[PDB]
Amino acid sequence: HWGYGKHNGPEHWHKDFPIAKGERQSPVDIDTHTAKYDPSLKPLSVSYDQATSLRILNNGHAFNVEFDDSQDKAVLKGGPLDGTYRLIQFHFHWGSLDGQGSEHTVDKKKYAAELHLVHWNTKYGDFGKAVQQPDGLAVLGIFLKVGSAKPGLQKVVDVLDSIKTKGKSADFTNFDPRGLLPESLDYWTYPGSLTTPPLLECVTWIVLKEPISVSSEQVLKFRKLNFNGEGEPEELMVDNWRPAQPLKNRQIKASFK
Ligand SMILES: NS(=O)(=O)Nc1ccc(S(N)(=O)=O)cc1
Ligand SMILES: NS(=O)(=O)Nc1ccc(S(N)(=O)=O)cc1
Ligand SMILES: NS(=O)(=O)Nc1ccc(S(N)(=O)=O)cc1
Ligand SMILES: [Zn+2]
Repeated sequence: HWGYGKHNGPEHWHKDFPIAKGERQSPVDIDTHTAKYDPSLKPLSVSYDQATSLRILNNGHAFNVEFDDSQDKAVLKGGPLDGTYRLIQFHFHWGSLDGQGSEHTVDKKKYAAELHLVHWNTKYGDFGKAVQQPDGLAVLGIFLKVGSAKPGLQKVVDVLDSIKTKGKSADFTNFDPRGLLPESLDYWTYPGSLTTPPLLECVTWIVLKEPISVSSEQVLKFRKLNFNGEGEPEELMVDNWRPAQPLKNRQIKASFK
């Protein structure tokens, strides 16, 4: 069905998911000069010391590293968030070339890729119930640029050959997501949505200002994945990003001055 091709890409999504033209859609361009420092923001807290990864899956749109979220582990709190949000999975969006790939942009600049660490508000019980609330999710977005290799990303890169096609999964335990974070937690935040259908508007976006560096070799392996399932014509999993959407009645807040 929906995808990133000419006949099922972002421009077509609204037909089956009308919210695609909603009032708080993501991603968006982050105009750094218009963004305003917000003193009401509390310190951001990323506590992944107890994170328990379980599996990695090629879902035909990207690959998800899934976590066991049945217990109070790997949580995000503070910042613009009220309460605790639990990590359920992370994935990336990337391009066919280093010059594009990210969903959010900074002053219209597109990064090579973008990491999304997905969390759900614990007050709602689980992910399913959370996506029915305006503040059900919190996604920590991190930009990727091509340069030095990111050591903490290699284990992910080396398992991709086992989940080349749609529907394939593989055991992926003991992966520490702390190895994917930049040094600084400075960020921009705004109310948005999921960037892929169903495009639900339940996300508080927290996009870090400092990008992490990954090597050309690492991202090239991302590009070897397939959108298609085994035995079908090969279509490389590249450019699986949605372009910036209208900001509409929203303001982007900065955690730094
Ligand atoms: N969300 S959407 O992009 O409109 N969904 C969609 C778009 C195109 C087709 S198809 N394969 O052309 O019939 C099927 C589903
Ligand atoms: N809830 S869990 O079984 O521990 N883990 C889990 C992790 C990820 C997803 S999903 N399908 O990515 O939303 C669903 C469940
Ligand atoms: N695929 S889903 O079950 O709706 N969950 C989901 C989770 C996160 C995002 S995103 N790209 O981080 O906005 C999009 C969809
Ligand atoms: Zn995403």
